[PDB]
Amino acid sequence: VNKERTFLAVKPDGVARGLVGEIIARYEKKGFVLVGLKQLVPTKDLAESHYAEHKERPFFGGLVSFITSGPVVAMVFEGKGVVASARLMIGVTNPLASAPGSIRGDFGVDVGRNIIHGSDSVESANREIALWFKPEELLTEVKPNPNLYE
Amino acid sequence: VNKERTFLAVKPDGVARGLVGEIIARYEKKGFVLVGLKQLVPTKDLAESHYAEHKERPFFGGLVSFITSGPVVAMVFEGKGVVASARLMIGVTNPLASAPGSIRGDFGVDVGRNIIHGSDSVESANREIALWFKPEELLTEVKPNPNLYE
Amino acid sequence: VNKERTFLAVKPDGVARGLVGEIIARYEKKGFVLVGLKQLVPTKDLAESHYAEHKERPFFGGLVSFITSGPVVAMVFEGKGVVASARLMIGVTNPLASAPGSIRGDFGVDVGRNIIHGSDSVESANREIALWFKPEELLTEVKPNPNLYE
Amino acid sequence: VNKERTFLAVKPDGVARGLVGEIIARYEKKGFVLVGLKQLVPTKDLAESHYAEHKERPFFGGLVSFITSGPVVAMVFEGKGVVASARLMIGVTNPLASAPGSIRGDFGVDVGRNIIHGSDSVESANREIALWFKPEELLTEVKPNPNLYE
Amino acid sequence: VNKERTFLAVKPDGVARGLVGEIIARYEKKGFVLVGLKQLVPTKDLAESHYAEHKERPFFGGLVSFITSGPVVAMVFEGKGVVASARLMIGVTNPLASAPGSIRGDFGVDVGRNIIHGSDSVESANREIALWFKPEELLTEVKPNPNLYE
Amino acid sequence: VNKERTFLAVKPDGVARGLVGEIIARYEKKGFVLVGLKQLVPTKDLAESHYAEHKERPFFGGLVSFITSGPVVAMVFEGKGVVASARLMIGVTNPLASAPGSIRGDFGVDVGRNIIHGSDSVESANREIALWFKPEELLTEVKPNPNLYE
Ligand SMILES: Nc1ncnc2c1ncn2[C@@H]1O[C@H](COC(=O)CP(=O)(O)O)[C@@H](O)[C@H]1O
Repeated sequence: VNKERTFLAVKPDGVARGLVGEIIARYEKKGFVLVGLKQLVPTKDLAESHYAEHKERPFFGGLVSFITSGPVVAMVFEGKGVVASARLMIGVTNPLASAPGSIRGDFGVDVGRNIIHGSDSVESANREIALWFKPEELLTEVKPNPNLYE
Repeated sequence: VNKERTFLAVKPDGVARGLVGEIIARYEKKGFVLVGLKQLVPTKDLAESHYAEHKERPFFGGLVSFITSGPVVAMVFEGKGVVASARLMIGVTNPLASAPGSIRGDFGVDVGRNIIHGSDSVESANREIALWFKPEELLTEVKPNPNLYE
Repeated sequence: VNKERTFLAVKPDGVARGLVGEIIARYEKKGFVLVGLKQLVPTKDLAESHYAEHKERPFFGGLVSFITSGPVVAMVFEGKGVVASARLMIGVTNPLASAPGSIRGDFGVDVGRNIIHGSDSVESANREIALWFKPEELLTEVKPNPNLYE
Repeated sequence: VNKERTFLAVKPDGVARGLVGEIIARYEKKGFVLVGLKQLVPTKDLAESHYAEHKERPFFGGLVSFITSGPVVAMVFEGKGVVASARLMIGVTNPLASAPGSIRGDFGVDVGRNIIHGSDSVESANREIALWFKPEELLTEVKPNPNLYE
Repeated sequence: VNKERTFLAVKPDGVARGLVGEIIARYEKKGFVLVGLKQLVPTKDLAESHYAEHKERPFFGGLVSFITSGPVVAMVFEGKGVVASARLMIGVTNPLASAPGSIRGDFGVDVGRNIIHGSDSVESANREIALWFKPEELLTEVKPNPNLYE
Repeated sequence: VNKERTFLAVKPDGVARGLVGEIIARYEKKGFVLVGLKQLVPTKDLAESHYAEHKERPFFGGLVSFITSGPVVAMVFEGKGVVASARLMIGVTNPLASAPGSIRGDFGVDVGRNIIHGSDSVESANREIALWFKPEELLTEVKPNPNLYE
């Protein structure tokens, strides 16, 4: 279904380096629809819930500290296979190993400063979307673009 | 003052044409800092308050009906002379008469669909910011690139 | 009316320098619709007709020889006030005096190699279009982006 | 041989989305020479021959119907290994599986609306070029750029 | 003459903000030829000589301090009317008052951090070039693209 | 360490095709810091020392003649795993097989004119750096950008 959604967030570094517009544009050009958007400074609880999967890792503390150190631009994009697609457009965890053309590939050089976050699954996406946004903050009316889908 | 703020809104036509990222990026590259950002579908009340100065004018109903016809990306930028600078970057009311390099000059062809709105003055800016954003949705700690201001 | 049309031609220098896509892209982003397009090496007669207004001036011979010296990308764009707008987007006769953001301003340095030609008025355009394209090479069904016009 | 040629076509969805210039530019920047170019609305017979390899498949009718539903920008590019290079620049059949940096990777989201067509082999290229372009519409004078080739 | 040259320098703020490539590319795209290029940390004597015309002003000391506060990318471009053209491409002293499309108009917000320096006349250009570059650091043979000059 | 450095050279073909700024900008956007830069016409001595590993191979003379055929823009970038990273951003030896998004992938069509050179290892980078630059021409301290590194 062309109604799948994923949660994307331009991290503090991405926001501080002026890459918000660059990132949003890449997703608009791709053909995905922005159904949620807002800037906020993540709280400690939000950070830890968002990254609950890593709470046991040694870098968890620093991860939470950094994600809450400055503004973050939270977004929700909609479209067929958007979750996996958005991840492909991002690259891989280590920006140095991310291919040119991908977001991390073009702008990052450190895993601890990898510019952006993207849901890794539909299940994670639904959970993350519900975590960062309120229902009222998400569009309900999209309208399929006949130029993007058959 | 380097902390002046201005309200900018990518109107329905701008959002539908996928110009949100492009516009945000132009202001980021300029050196202005994003202090507020969100997508919403303006309520009729909000719209009427926004265009209040035109309530007695014939086209009032039209402006209100359009800005509420679909999603709008609202934002607030901060930096020296941002109010005047932001509109210079936009061009003039008529995108056809706007010079290449400006937003309307590069992307618009109809004054009735001129893509974006920028506060016409500091006074209107302060008024629109308080109207479109709640205090908690605006950064309190800014600090732009240290290479921007003397 | 939003049905106005203008004739644009990327001259031998613009083509040789790889500016075809760049130019076409600017008009597409502006919102104008491509209603005609083709690459050709102009004939002596085609050229003499195109510059017919200068048939008496000494430089006439030069203009004819250059435009027929290599491939040219001829095109027709449609939209409100496209004629005047196209020229504004191109810049002024002398690229050195053309403002940054305009085509000549960004890519030209010589009046004799000014990259592109744009009709100077609606009557010159209708004449130029009929001269360079056969009616069957021009679209009759336009239907541009619905977010461009009020 | 640097005289190799491939047939490329921006299908109706690519034209409708204003991606003609962007695509043309990519190939120009790559170093391939444009030897043929024109916009036209393909006819049913041209389309069926073009998609001959699929005449026995159920999606044949749809492919034919779509490519003939609106304007298409047909082009021919010349250069060393242009056929395979052009496809690599396009990405893969499914835009969602196409890597960022490629045309489909950056702008497509559905196999049925994958923006562009490119010859899959030299045999197909020669066959397609002959189908879409008359000999008169193709340059005979190319002239290799010393900066591009050894 | 098309042999005219000008002296351009990306000041410490421009280098610090990652605008070196962007700037060089604008002049390259314009058609001007790079005849001298190098990054260095200007000494006080170089700085004071460069700004000799302001030697008896209150802002002098400040200009000398900043231009010597970090790496600068000094360069020399050659082409017809390059001096005036380069200035036009830069904008005006005050970036906020610089039109969109110009370097300062697109990237600056403070007159004290206006990104780049450009010679204001052939006289000063010939002086600045000799001040910043040694003979052996400048190309002797240029001969630019024949598609740029008639 | 985040102080690793690599040598990059925009060879004669890259400079001639006006790709200097485009390439510099790619590395700047990536987060790598320019610690050395200058344009020069390599002497035969420098060229042979640069390509020393192939002195006894058939193609040695060719590589030497070409890199000394015109101006070259030599540079040194610094950052975590910059050596390996810069090569990933370059693509592969054969530009035709280089993926879209990489430098050679987006701009080259011939192995003999593959635009740029990047050190293949840390050992060779250090060798090349000392070969092309004098210590005085390289920045000493850089200080890690808090936005780029942990
Ligand atoms: N070895 C590490 N040291 C420090 N920080 C690290 C490390 N690995 C991952 N991170 C950080 O955790 C985030 C989540 O990692 C994930 O598995 C998701 P992702 O990186 O693919 O987007 C990553 O995005 C990144 O910010």
